[PDB]
Amino acid sequence: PQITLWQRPLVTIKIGGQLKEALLDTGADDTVLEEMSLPGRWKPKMIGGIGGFIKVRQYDQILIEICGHKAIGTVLVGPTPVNIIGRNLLTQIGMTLNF
Amino acid sequence: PQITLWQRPLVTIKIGGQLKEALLDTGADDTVLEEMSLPGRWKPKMIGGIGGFIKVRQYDQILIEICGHKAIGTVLVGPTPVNIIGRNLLTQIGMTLNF
Ligand SMILES: COc1ccc(S(=O)(=O)N(CC(C)C)C[C@@H](O)[C@H](Cc2ccccc2)NC(=O)O[C@H]2CO[C@H]3OCC[C@H]32)cc1
Repeated sequence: PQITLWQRPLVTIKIGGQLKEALLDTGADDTVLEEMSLPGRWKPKMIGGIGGFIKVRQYDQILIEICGHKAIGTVLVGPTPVNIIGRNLLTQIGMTLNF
Repeated sequence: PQITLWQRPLVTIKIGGQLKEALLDTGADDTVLEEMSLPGRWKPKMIGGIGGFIKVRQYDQILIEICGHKAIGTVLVGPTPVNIIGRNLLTQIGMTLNF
């Protein structure tokens, strides 16, 4: 389907048994979610944007359900003001920008 | 046209008669550009990003071309890691997300 941009493109994702509201963000290289528990090993990382940098934990190979698809990707967990779905996951579900 | 997301959706924009590279950002409500000179008066605006809040200069009804499409709208100028084209202008050029 087609998703208009008059409003923030929000979607409900399923991850780690939890439901979260997230933003389909083409400007985000990676997916960044608010503090939560995830299985497996992680590496500390620093990501920057408007306002500066925030420290996050990088988890790889995480299963995420979004827009009916079941995708695998890296998830960065940290003090982000909003849950963001980055390009690393958007590509997996075949999402593109059209005009 | 269609733009995939395997790489950053960087496009050429034209503002003030000069070409610049900007990021098509669906996760951004507004368009924020790096320091530059724009005509007329500006109003103050506070925007919050991933690392916190920053002060930006708000210019209205500014002529700006994105991917060759002409738009006239609000442009914010301030300390941003990269030029970002937000939904306020993405909607003016008929940009949508599809999957
Ligand atoms: C490495 O992985 C990364 C993932 C995400 C980011 S990032 O979040 O700083 N970024 C990138 C953008 C600032 C270039 C995504 C932007 O679209 C970012 C996502 C976001 C962050 C906080 C709150 C709302 C929305 N949008 C953003 O900064 O938008 C600015 C400009 O318009 C306003 O909308 C609300 C916030 C304001 C950085 C790195």
